[PDB]
Amino acid sequence: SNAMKQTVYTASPESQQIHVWSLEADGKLTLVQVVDAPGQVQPMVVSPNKEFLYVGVRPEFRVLAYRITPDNGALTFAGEAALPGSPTHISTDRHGRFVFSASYNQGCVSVTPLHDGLPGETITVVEGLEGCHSANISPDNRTLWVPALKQDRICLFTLSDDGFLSAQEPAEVTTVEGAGPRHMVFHPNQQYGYCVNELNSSIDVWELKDPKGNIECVQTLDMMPPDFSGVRWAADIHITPDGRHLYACDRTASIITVFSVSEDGSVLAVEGYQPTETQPRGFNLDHSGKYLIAAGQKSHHIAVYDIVGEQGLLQEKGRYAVGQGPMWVVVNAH
Ligand SMILES: [Cl-]
Ligand SMILES: [Cl-]
Repeated sequence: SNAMKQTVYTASPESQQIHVWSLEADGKLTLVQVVDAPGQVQPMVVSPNKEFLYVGVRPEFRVLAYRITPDNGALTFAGEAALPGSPTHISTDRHGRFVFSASYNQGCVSVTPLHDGLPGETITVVEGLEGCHSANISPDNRTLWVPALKQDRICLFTLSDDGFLSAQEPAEVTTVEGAGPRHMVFHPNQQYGYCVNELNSSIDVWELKDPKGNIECVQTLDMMPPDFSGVRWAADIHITPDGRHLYACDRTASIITVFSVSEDGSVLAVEGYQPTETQPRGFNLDHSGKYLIAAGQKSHHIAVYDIVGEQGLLQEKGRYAVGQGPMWVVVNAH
């Protein structure tokens, strides 16, 4: 048993709801709360100190702060701040002092300061990042990695102590033409990053510091079955905290591709394909890495899977109704 007590948060923008579930060590979910958001909530992130759930809402572009009740993970609206564009992805720095928002439509990444955990007036906005789709702080907290999907690049910005962003040298790393870099995760060992490319459903493995001190792409892998000929539409990517397994999903095929991760994190290998909730845009892993929770944007349900064996293949355990068009999942241990 993972001996953990956890909460699962899901975003259902088409019904303007956030669902809160208690997740027991045995994988069973129980509904804790349903929140009516003041608009369509899409991205969500738990603060590093676990006091808040920060979420992105439209059409009144904002990051909303919901205070988390420690015992059961329930939410209470606590504050908000305006954003310069519709939030596509939300995250924080390693120390929970800033919220980063990537806006696809406004092609920008912005920084929101936190004061006693509450979001304040935007302190900077970096525009000109067409298709800006995520902002991902490096393991060492110095560099914000920002996929610009329509520019086939991941922009690299130094984050100052005061929350400002400015281009590094080099200012970016590039993907193959038309790949459409979207979401990424870093290996727990802090040495590699993994980016899922939407438009060609591929995963790029990025070495963060090679012997010359440079960032290099050291592997590119197709996440689709060899017999796939449809429209590639990849979405999310997550790695288990034990570093053994990596998962990515495609919205057209409605699959989660299962990858093994070499011991040093430098090599991925496809282990299998798991049919999942229809049109999976968002999923996540629990804090133990024993469970994967996937949302179906066209199923209106989440599915809980056991992660099993040395390959990390998935075995469905349960299925739960959420709101309409669920597309974001996060899990908090407490
Ligand atoms: Cl630099
Ligand atoms: Cl250094």
